[PDB]
Amino acid sequence: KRDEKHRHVVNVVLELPTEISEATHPVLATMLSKYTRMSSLFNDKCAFKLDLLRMVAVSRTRR
Amino acid sequence: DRQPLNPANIEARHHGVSDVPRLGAMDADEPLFVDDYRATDDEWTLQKV
Amino acid sequence: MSLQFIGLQRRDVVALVNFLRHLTQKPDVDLEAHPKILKKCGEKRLHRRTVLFNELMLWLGYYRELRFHNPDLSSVLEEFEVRCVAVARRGYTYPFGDRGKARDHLAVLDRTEFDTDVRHDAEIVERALVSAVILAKMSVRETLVTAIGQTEPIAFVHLKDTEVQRIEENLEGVRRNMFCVKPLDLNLDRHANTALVNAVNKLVYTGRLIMNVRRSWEELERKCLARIQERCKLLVKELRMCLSFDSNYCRNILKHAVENGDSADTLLELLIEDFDIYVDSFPQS
Repeated sequence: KRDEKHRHVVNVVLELPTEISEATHPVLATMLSKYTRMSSLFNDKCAFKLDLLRMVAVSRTRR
Repeated sequence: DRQPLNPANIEARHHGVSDVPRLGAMDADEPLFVDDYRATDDEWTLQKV
Repeated sequence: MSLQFIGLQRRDVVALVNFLRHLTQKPDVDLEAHPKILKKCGEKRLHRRTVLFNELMLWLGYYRELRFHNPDLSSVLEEFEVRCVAVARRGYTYPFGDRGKARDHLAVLDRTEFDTDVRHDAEIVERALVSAVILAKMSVRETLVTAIGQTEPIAFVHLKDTEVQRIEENLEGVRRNMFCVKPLDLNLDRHANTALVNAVNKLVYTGRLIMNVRRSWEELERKCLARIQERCKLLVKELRMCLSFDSNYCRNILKHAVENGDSADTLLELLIEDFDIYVDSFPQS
């Protein structure tokens, strides 16, 4: 049952509003496996937030 | 931090890929994260001037 | 370690894994020496991107295994030093026809020392061997060469042609496979030869062995690096046609240029680690 820990990271670790979700955000869905693998250092919240931001950025990159 | 760095303590910044451990490694002392480009002598002197 | 590919049946995957697993147990360890294994990578059956990726992965694994099995040099250099000293002593004892040139050649033999870095060994063992050969030729008073700008070639002294070509075959086999060291059943010591000649023969054999190992490793590593660089550049060129998130991620992974073994290991580990992120970018079947 992977859904519970995915919900954990998305809700408490990423603190995303409910309008953003694993179903509606493809790059978030892709990065969720990597984020769930590293169960440690969930206390360092800004690191996960910043990595998600730069993943979105590279998704939008045209160069 | 204290000792001469030596290449075991130098890490390459992966740009545009997931690097959560590096982002947590911010404000850490010892491991130095660098880009893999190394400045040549001519541009070194230009920076100096 | 989960060295993994795309577009391959599990039989080909285990074939590649076993090939890397038993690399040292076979002659001619060069990768191009096995066109079957190289062709099993995916040529002509898959899209260009995936076959390039598979080739790059195979080359990275092969390079890692080679750097893993690179052998110990110390004992051979110590043996070379001991034999050089023995040759110098025997030469100092021998009653040459003229002591003059023998004196400076023995001095050259005494001067020999190995550096800390391995790239200087070839030239010093070359000069030591040429001086030893000159001494040996003087001992049996053969007409050594003296032409302007010419120098004495390295060769065994008073060995039968069949035994010389057997030793040449052994050295060639060493060149084919650095990691295996085939021992000689042939005995270089002869009752019909002066002790100085026997010592010179041993020394020249050891020097040939060292030179062969060094040159073979250097050229093999050069070839591996060239192949990896070319594959990375071509794969980067191909990925620029698409612009999805996964393709951009793969391009950013390939950003790091590889010209050192450590950088190659970092690239391989990073590429393996994030495999599931970018895998879907490559078509298959």
